[PDB]
Amino acid sequence: STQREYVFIPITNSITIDVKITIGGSDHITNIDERGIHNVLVITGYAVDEKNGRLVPTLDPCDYVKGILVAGTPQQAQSNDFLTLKLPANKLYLIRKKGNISDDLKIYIPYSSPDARNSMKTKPVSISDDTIVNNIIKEVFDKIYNITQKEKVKIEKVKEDIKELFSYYALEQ
Amino acid sequence: STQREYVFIPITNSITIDVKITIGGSDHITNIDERGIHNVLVITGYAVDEKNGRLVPTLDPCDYVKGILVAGTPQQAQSNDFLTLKLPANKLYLIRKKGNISDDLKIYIPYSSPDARNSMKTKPVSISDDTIVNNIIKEVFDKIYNITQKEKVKIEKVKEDIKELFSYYALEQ
Amino acid sequence: EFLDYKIIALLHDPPNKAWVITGRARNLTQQLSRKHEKVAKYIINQLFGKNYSEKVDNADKLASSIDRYLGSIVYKERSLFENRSIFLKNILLSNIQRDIGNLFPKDKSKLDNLILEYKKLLNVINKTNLILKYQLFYLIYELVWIDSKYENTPSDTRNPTHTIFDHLYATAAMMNWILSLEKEAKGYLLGIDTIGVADFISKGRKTRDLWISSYLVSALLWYVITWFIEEYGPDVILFPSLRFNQFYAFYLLEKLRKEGVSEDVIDEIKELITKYIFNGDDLFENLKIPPYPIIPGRITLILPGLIREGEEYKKVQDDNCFISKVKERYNEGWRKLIEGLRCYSERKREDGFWNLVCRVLKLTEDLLQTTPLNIRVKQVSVTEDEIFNNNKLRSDSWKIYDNKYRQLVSEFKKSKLVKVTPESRLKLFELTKFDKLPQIGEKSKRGYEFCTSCGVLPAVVIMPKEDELEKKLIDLGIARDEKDVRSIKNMISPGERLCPWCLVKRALGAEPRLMRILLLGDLYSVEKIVNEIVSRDVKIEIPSTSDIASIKTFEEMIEKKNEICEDLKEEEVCEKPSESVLSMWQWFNKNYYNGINLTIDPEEYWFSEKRRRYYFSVFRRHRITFPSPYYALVRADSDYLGDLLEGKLTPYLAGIIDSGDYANISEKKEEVNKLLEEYLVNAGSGSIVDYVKTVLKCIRENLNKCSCAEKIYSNEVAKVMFRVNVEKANVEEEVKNSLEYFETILNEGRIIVTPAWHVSISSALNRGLLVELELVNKHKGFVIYAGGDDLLAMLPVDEVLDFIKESRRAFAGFGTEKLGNMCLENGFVRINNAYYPSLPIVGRSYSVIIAHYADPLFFVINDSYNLLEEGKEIIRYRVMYNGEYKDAKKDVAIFRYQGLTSVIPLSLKRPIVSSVSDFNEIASIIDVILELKKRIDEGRISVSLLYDYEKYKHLIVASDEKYLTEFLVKDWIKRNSLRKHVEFTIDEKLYGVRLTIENYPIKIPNDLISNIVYTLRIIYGGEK
Ligand SMILES: Nc1ncnc2c1ncn2[C@@H]1O[C@H](COP(=O)(O)OP(=O)(O)NP(=O)(O)O)[C@@H](O)[C@H]1O
Ligand SMILES: Nc1ncnc2c1ncn2[C@@H]1O[C@H](COP(=O)(O)OP(=O)(O)NP(=O)(O)O)[C@@H](O)[C@H]1O
Ligand SMILES: [Mn+2]
Ligand SMILES: [Mn+2]
Ligand SMILES: [Mn+2]
Ligand SMILES: [Zn+2]
Repeated sequence: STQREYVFIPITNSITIDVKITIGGSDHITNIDERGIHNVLVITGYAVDEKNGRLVPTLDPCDYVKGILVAGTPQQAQSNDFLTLKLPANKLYLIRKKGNISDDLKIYIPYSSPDARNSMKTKPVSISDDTIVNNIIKEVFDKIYNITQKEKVKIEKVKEDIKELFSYYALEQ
Repeated sequence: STQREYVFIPITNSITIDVKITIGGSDHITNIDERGIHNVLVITGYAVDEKNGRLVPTLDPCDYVKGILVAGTPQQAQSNDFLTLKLPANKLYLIRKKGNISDDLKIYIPYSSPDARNSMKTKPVSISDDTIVNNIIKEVFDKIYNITQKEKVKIEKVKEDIKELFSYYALEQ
Repeated sequence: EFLDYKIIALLHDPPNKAWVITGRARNLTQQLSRKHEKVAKYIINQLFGKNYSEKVDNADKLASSIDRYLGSIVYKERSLFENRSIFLKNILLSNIQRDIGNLFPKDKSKLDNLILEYKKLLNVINKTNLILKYQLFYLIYELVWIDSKYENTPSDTRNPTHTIFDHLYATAAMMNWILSLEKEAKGYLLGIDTIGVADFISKGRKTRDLWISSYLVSALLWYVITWFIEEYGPDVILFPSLRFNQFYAFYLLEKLRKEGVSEDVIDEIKELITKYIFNGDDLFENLKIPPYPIIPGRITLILPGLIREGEEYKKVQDDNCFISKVKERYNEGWRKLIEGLRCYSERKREDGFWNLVCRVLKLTEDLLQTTPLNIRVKQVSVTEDEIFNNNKLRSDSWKIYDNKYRQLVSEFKKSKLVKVTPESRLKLFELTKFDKLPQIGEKSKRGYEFCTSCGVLPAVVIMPKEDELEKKLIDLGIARDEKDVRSIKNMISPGERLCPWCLVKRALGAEPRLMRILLLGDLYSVEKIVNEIVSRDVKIEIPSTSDIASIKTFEEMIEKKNEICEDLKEEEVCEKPSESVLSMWQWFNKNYYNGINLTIDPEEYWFSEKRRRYYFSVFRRHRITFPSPYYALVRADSDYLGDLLEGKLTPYLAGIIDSGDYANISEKKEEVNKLLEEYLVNAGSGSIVDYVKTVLKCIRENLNKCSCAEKIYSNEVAKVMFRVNVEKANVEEEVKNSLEYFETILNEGRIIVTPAWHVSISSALNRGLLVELELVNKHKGFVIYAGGDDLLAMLPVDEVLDFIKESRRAFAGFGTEKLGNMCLENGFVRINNAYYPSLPIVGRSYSVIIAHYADPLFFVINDSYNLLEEGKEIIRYRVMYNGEYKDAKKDVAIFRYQGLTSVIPLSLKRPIVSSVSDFNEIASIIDVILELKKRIDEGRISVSLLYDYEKYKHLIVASDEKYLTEFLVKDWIKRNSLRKHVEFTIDEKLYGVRLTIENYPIKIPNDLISNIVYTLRIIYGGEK
């Protein structure tokens, strides 16, 4: 029944080629309620590798990534490069909480080879250049959320929230 | 970029066959420098699964592990189920910063598999059972540094520091 | 003019304070260019510039004890007694430290970032409400510091007893006194304790009456202190510390929502509030009120000798201002509440019930003038003759705040000897004699028909008995049709007689939103609150005793939703939830949207008589265990909390230095002089611990005044000359004041209290509150009241042992799971890398009553309170103190079940914790009883085990051989086991534990091993 996956929202491209399940069950954890994108996950100590963007494990206490969680399985061909793991959902570090949680979940995440060979230095990144937020809405936020642009008048609030909150650190090499 | 190996200390008698040459660099990040152990490595978001005692990557920031950062190679056969990554030595979160700064460091984290079928209700377990302390100083705290029990007999200054500074997370599942 | 510049009193010393001293890289000290407050000055950007000559030469030396522990020369010079590391020691336990690490503002840039985060939340406020920005800052200054992950710092690594925040808030609290004495003259201490709250809570048929009784107890005091928190700012309350206060944060963001503030910055702090002040549920937005009454009916205040109405602060005119003010404000709160009740009632003259509320409020206004609950207010004052010498502080100016506080509480003791119930303020002679009593219902054939909830007042509304009510309510003044009966009988069980106060309770419990009338407080007009309340109609459903007795059945019916409601769907059980109701009962919200109509009344379905043949058969076929009629009423409280706040040692050794061992401390000289030195030496790792224990070696054995300090001044004068920038030489006297202070402590027999002590305590108290809140909800309980030390919750008899174990271990600050965002760890409370201390040295008692769901809540609550307050002070158990068996008093768990009692110790060591090895000894018997309960469920051991121990105790008590008693218990378990080979292995530290009593009607077996079986008999009677 309950088997979802966490997707992040970076500034760059190469997102929507990761999942063919974009509905899963009956809902998704992250719930836009015409006032703001709430219940977004926040992985601490992890970051992205820019080339073919995937989430990498690091050890800086400050590195983090804020992505949303949908019911799916990556490409139905992954689980060779992704990190599946189970939590009681009280160990999930969300943001802007609106309610309780289902308390039992099955998650996948973009797992990445650390590749020691790279002298690991990072650089923070911010979402701007609204061509970026527009394309990330038009690429994932309609396929995961068909509701937006149908009856959603506060799409502009979605844009503002992705502008204001979503942030992360990147190796930038 | 002298290669070091991160080793931790759970209650188990499990840290024995992990580093064949407990050295391999020209110094040691850690140091027992008349006040006890100093420059301990802390990593956030993990937990030691004591059965086959190795770290496990979760997403919860409540979870942390602490272990002595030492020099050496991962059993000369690992990086199959172990971990191999590098660090800039600056992003670190150190306890009692008193030792050197490498500015580029490749380390090896004893690592385990997710086995994403059991829900990891994790508990905090610091060191207890003083006998395990007293045969840990024998097993590890004498094979890493010959200065221990040769120059100084005052081993009490690491004894209490074992219980005070080494606290990890036990899954017990 | 404008004054009260305590915004810098909260910032004079930054939260970056301990790394800039003994820096590792030393960057901020060179990128900001009298050493470390440069950073705070840079942090001074949002408001007035820093005044440096008003809060370091006073109100910083007087706030904390460091000024007297280290010494006023090493305190400021901050360099002559150093240490590399950075630890944090629990205030009550100087034994356990912490590893602070380094996640703090290091770069000159991230500090600007934290300033920007403060700004964006504090830039949307104008200057007309000068006090409102300080108000919001007082709350969020730590919430932003810990929200962004930053571990908090002690006041100084030379004495890591107080966290950097408690010191700051303490300086701010003392600033109320210091401003009031740099001005003309005054300094005040105002204490308020509600008279007889236990009697008041024990007044109500339904649990929805206990809930609102406790809620009123909290809300009236909140209404009176609304005036103070708006007048002198929030940091005027010293108890309870409102740094983690749900009521305060609610009031705060509701006032911020008032007057108009963009609904985009309100969320940035509402998330902070919902995550940390609450635990992660914003149901107080869906309920519109804080769901738990958490204000202790006993508060304190540091009041300044100033007053408004000169449009600014002028000297107080008299010395009876605040007493009269709080009295009138309290009565005003009650009258405003009942006025709003009448308004909301008139707004709904339909619905039957509210029509009755109308037509009885108009009849009994002259009886509702008197509040159902009165208070008792004391005050103590001080003048600059006491804390000043015309140029600076005095020596002994530190022991002032103690002597005043110790003063104030004593006054309360005096007034306590006489108890006057609130019902005595009424005038009922002409009513109850000349038949002037208003009587909605049947005029009693016998005088005037006492009430059924309070049982003491004459009842106004007399609902008939259930013979034929519909034809009995219409021909009387209660009803008007056949429709109102279905809503009058909905909140007044047929037969209930109600007094004016009890009916006002029932009316407030009809909808718990009029309480906002008091929660906001002169903030909105009463009509404006009511017009919201009459706008939305969402139902707040409080459980009953039956709804909590039937928890496991509702659970079993949500795991068989369709199957168990196949044969149903004609009984309004599998009926689809059609409303937008919600409850403050977390377990209710967890379900309801799980397939079963949780609004049903088990008294109407299976706890009923005309029915329950049907329901028994149903539960039989679908493998459902027919419910039990018993719930469990759990009540908790800390022991010697007053003695704790007064600094005594009784909270440390509860059973030895009892209460009369402070009428003369010389008889307990040994224990106080061991424990106080053990603590003082152990607080402060640094380089001063050896110095301090040499000072004590001096004090030890009454070495005369400075006739010995020559042994110790050396240990300072050799060190004072490690630094050159030390301006003047002042080491000839400070070493004398140091041992004068230490002798003061060791000779008074108690740690001298300071405001830092009090805020550090009563903040950990609210943190423990937030912890036990999520603990109760884990065990499907229902929190009637839980404020800090106390607790009053209704749980099922099944998860009461588990709950007691968990809650006790958590009160000490030691657990296994995370409880929301309060990730507790071996004596501290880790909120996302921020270590706040807890109360491990404090003892907490419990009082479980396994009561039938139909027992009168009056007597249940009275017996629970009486068992706790009495048994906790009359029973003694064998405790080991310094490897020597003594007798102890507190830390017991007193179970009662209609005549069966049992006591379970929870300490077994009189200093309950002195290391980290102790945190598993906590309540280590309740898990023994748990292990034994999970053997009798599995059918491995027979219940005869509970009816067999006697023929083994007569031999097990006369024995002095351990390894013989072990065989004996194994044979007592062997003879009553049902499977191949059970393994129970009692921990053999419980043998010889001897419980006793000072000849009370409580009967108790004199051995813990028999109290275990009596506790099991009680628990299992709870499943009858
Ligand atoms: N908000 C509250 N709701 C319910 N009970 C409370 C509340 N605050 C305090 N109490 C309880 O009320 C009592 C207060 O202590 P104490 O004052 O000794 O009792 P009292 O019933 O108020 N009688 P008295 O001592 O004369 O004032 C304790 O039992 C508290 O746990
Ligand atoms: N000085 C104080 N300041 C604030 N609350 C206090 C103070 N002393 C007691 N209380 C509280 O008042 C209520 C009743 O106190 P009470 O329990 O009678 O005192 P105690 O010192 O706790 N002794 P004990 O009977 O063993 O519990 C509880 O809420 C106590 O925690
Ligand atoms: Mn009282
Ligand atoms: Mn108490
Ligand atoms: Mn008492
Ligand atoms: Zn009554």
